[PDB]
Amino acid sequence: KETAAAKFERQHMDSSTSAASSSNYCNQMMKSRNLTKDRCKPVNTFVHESLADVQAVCSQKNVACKNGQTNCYQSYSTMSITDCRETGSSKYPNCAYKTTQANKHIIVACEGNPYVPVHFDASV
Repeated sequence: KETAAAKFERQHMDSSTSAASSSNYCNQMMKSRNLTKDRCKPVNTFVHESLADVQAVCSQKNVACKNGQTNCYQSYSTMSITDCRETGSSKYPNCAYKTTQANKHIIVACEGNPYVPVHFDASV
């Protein structure tokens, strides 16, 4: 099956753009990344950085994840991110999202060898 690392890339990485450029970004990306196939995923974050810079976070500041696990890491720098959140008009299969662009630190959970991001925990 798809690996956890690959799933993180598909769900969260967008190195092809520096920022969301229109209100439609989330609608397009949630659909194109297959995140709305079975249900409307309610929230998701895309990161507009190189993959290597995001993978490097696994070597940065160790912190507790929101659920208490201790394999989370916070980026030293802020990163360009886009938050996608379902709107009130969203109704499967026509899932609809609000796009918000921001520059925040990211918190990811890492696993494996090589030790890589597998879960997006939070932005702060």
